[PDB]
Amino acid sequence: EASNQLINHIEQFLDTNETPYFMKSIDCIRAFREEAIKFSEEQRFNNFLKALQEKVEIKQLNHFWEIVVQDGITLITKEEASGSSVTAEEAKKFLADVDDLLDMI
Amino acid sequence: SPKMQLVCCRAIVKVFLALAAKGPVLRNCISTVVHQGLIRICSKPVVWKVPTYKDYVDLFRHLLSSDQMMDSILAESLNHLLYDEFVKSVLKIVEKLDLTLEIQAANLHPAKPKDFSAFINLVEFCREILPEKQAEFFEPWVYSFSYELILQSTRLPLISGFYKLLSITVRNAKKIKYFEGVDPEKYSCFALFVKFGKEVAVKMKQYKDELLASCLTFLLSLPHNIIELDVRAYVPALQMAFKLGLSYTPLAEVGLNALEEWSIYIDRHVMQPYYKDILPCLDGYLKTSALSDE
Amino acid sequence: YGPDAQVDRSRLAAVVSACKQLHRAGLLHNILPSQSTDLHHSVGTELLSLVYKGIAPGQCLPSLDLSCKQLASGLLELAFAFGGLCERLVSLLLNPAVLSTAVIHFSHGEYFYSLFSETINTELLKNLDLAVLELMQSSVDNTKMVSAVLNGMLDQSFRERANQKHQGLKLATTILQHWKKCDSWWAKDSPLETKMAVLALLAKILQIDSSVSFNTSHGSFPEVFTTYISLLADTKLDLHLKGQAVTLLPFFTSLTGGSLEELRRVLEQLIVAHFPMQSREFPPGTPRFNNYVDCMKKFLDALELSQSPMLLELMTEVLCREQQHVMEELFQSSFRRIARRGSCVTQVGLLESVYEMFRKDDPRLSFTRQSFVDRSLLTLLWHCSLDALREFFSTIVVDAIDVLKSRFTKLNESTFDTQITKKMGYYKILDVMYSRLPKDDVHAKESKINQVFHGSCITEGNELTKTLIKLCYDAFTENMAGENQLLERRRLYHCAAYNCAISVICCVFNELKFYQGFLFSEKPEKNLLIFENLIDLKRRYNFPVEVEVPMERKELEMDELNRHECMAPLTALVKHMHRSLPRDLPSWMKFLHGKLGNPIVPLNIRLFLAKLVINTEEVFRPYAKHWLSPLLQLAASENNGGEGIHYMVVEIVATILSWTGLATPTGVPKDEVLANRLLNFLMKHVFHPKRAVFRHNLEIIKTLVECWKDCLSIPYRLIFEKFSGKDPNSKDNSVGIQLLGIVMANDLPPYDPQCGIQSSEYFQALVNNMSFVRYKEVYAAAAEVLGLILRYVMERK
DNA sequence: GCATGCTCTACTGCTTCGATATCG
DNA sequence: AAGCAGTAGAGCATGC
Repeated sequence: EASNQLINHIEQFLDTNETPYFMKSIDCIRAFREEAIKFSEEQRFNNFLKALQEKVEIKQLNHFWEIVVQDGITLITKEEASGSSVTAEEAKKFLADVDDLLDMI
Repeated sequence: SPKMQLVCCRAIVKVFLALAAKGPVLRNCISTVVHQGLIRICSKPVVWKVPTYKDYVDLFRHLLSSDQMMDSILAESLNHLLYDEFVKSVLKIVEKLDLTLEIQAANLHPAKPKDFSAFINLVEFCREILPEKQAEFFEPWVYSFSYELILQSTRLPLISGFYKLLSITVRNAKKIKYFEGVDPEKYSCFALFVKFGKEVAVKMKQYKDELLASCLTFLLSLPHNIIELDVRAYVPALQMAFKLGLSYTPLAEVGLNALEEWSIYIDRHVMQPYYKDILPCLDGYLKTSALSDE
Repeated sequence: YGPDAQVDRSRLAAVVSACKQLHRAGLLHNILPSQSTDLHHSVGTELLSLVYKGIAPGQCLPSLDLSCKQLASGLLELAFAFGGLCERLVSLLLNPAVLSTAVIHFSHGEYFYSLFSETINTELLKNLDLAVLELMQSSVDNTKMVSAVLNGMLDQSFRERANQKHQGLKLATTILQHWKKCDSWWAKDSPLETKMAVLALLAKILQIDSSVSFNTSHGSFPEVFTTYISLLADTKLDLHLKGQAVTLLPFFTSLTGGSLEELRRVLEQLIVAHFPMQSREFPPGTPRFNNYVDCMKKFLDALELSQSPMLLELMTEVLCREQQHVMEELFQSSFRRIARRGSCVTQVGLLESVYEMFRKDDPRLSFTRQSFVDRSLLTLLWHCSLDALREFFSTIVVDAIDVLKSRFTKLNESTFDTQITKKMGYYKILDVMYSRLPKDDVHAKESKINQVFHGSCITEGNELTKTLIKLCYDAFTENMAGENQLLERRRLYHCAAYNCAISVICCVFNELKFYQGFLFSEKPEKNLLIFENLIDLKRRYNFPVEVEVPMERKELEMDELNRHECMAPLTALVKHMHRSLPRDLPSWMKFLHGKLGNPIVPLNIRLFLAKLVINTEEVFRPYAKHWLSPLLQLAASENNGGEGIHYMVVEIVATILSWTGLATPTGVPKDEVLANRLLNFLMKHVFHPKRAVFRHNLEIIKTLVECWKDCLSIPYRLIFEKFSGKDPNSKDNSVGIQLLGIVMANDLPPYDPQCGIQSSEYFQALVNNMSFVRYKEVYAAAAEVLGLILRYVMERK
């Protein structure tokens, strides 16, 4: 519910093409990432990563997409499951009569 | 509406009484609130729709005489403070407005034509705020107020606004029996009025209509013991007030009040050879016959 | 000090005036010489100590008389006239001695400065540099008192600028030279009152000084600039307190970049870190909404007082971010006060700065990019002076027409939306520029018509108007059949194109009927239309008789159809064509007549054209014979948008009843059966329980029968059914009695025998209401109707 | 936050009746 | 303590 409303807030943040709003939104999606690690909701995690990926790949937002591939915002890395001890390898292996008047004057 | 103006006034009294207990750090900010409000209500048009000074008179009347009907439930020591802030704001407004006559009194005109309207709004406002509740509050104010008004009136002679304020202060001084023993302040204010009466009496001979009525009203507001020493100089002002009173009824009122005060308090033999010309101009008022003047 | 000191307080004033006259003669020192050691005067410091120590009890609270204060000011002027005494007076001002009246505290130096304040300030301005140095030496010790004294000195030296204008700049320079001595004020973990005292001190300095806040020179600039930046960029302050560091941002929106980039940076951080999340979502009345509104008001004050692109761009971004911001009239008033300021160069800076907001790429939304022009730039262009509007025009001609000639991309909806929005915005800009420019510098041989071609030219000046009129006409006369992506955005684009066509034709064409060639010409055999492309043919319009909010005025009353953003310029052109140049109907009316009088046209077009005829009826009042059949057709028609006697039918029948004596519907039988159906419809739907509406309907029907009265069949069967209710507890028989009073009011008979009621039964159900003695409006109104009828039947036997 | 009627509710007066206390 | 006629004003709608 409030996750939905703040995802609308994040979409409004990507709606705004200013300078500090991008970092505000990447802080919000980092916060959503941390609380998705600590709420055991990996279905919704893959769902929102696909949501942002398909939204900003049917849209452009080239600068934020550059900071996505420059910081790292990607699908879950573990085993597409509820836990492992795995590094950022999955990030690295996934995304590396008018005619008359026209002269009658 | 009425009975909401009472609520607004209880609100303002509660604010002033709240910050009047906060020491003299905020007791200073009663003064600038009363001052800013007085400047605000004294810059209206001169007499949905626009209000004038006549509507704020009950506000400033309840402010200076109805702490008793308010504080005695609010869970004279504030009446006195608000009276002092009113008189301070009056002579502070007087010593700051620009009242200067420009050759456009042939056709003299105000250099500040907005400050002049503010001053005359202040005069007709203050004509009905000061005469109430004078029985102790004006008595330390008499000398300073009259002295400042006389010095402002000497350099602005043809004003018609300083004689009205001077008539107010000398009527308030007579209401509290200020000139009785005639205290170095009482004799100084006495001799000040003795000299200024003769100065206004000589300079009013050039004046024509409301300058003339203002100087006449000021001279006939003077006490008896200031007139009792120079009765022959003030008697023609009484004849001129009884003559101008046929068309201006307030001037007939101040003439009748002057004559009833003179005939009671001034001596019977200095008054005796002057009834031969004071009384014959009363015959214009006794011309009623109730025919078509029904 | 007391109530009887008048024989012993009269002599101190005398020796005070005596010693003042000695000091004027230049020999106060010779009579009263220094019995003290080096520089203090043994009499002067005794006087200062007397005045200072005699306002406090060492004896409850000495309340000053009116002359006690004036004697104290005289004693104080004498003490300062004896010489020296700046250091002891400053150390008396910064003294943490505490008093009490009866418990409240109020420090001794503060009360002393509050009482006198002006002799003290005149002294402290008389010996300046030692006062400021010894006063800012003790800034940490008593930070409230040094701020109070410096503020008093600074605004007292402001008021004396009519003679001592050199003193204020000296005091400002010396109070800036020691700005390191107040760096403990605008620090972290400082109380808010010292942070606000810095802002007040800076406000007074920047009021009295000029070349401190806007140069990169003079030395003191970095120390004030980091103070200002760190005060308005912090977190520990509050939003409405930080709003009071915005009212002196006028002094800083003139300095050239490098640092102006830093000022934009701290302002944008303040916006993204303190203002609501893009949609004014703070509920109105909470402590968040309050601080937001009072900060934005001071922000708009700063923008309107120091007009700059760095503030206009920022306030236009926050204005044009959502659908409607809270303070719309404030933003519009601030922009209207921005435009009309003289200085014909600095307006074009604002115009180019706010045009670049929607010209460039920076992709946000459709409404965001169109609101940059709509809520801000049109307001600027509609009030900027006429000379500053040709420079902006000449700057935008080439790129405008280069966008207007492009083709869209219907594969991808997003850039399609952006192209629609940009083309509509360009049509709006061209609309206003063609509106408020005279005809010579747009149509004769001038620099603007030269600047669409290369350099100048020799042509008579019609090389812009034609390529724009063809573009406008190809815009507002498109035709979709399978095209279904964005109907709303493209419909608004059609309306903007049509309005730009209006505003271009009302300027350069004046002769006879060049209006007709583009504004009122469709091609249904080629499907090249106008009004179907203008009006939304799907929306349900209401037309309510009664309203919650009254006075929906702009001027023409905006209801729902009257804010179509094409109705007001259409009424403008139609009122224009009446005073530029019977014969039955011109083609600019014959097109509307063929559009209005058909039940095969959509309904919203008929209601739109009807409201146009309503809003300008001084132009159809000459041709009222032709323009009364379709209006009456719409009034007495079947579908009108409401199930009663609504405002549209009230409006049509009121205008037509004004057209009496010019066209009565007694000529043709079509208008006669329309008038009869109109009367039966009005007499059926009268009631509407709000009694003023009931009386209004009755006055409508009465004025209708009084005006026409001839080609009408009174529906006597309906009136019989209206009063024939046999129920002695209902006011339902009052309606038939009122209609009967209406029809008896003019001349007309009761009971024409054609209605199958058999007059005995009719009149018996009429007179039977006399027995219904519960409400006066039944039996007494029935009695008065029977009296009128009986006078009638006696009158004509 | 005012002015004007209109309806209709609630009360009074009169009168009957019945329940209770009292007396030859 | 209830019927029964008579009235007066309380409370409310309404006013564009």
